[PDB]
Amino acid sequence: YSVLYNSASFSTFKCYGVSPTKLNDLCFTNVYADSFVIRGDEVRQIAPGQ
Amino acid sequence: FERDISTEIYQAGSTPCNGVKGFNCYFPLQPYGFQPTNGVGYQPYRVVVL
Repeated sequence: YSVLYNSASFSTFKCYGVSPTKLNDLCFTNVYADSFVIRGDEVRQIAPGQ
Repeated sequence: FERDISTEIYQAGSTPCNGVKGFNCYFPLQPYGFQPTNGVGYQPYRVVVL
């Protein structure tokens, strides 16, 4: 995740519960990567309090 | 009992340069959790440590 965070793009990186730099040191199970396309108004549309 | 108020730039490792976006410039954060007369953690509890 060091290459993903320190990328050429990916301008939005809303990382919670762990820092972007700590994540690339942790180990997990059943990690899920979801993907979808939305319109430009994406800002704060993914928050848990959204 | 140490205090740090230098207000520098949190180089995120993204690049060894001076800037704001992608640099996490400004150690404190302006969005103080005041949520006036509502929510939880609306800045109650003035603290004195003896």
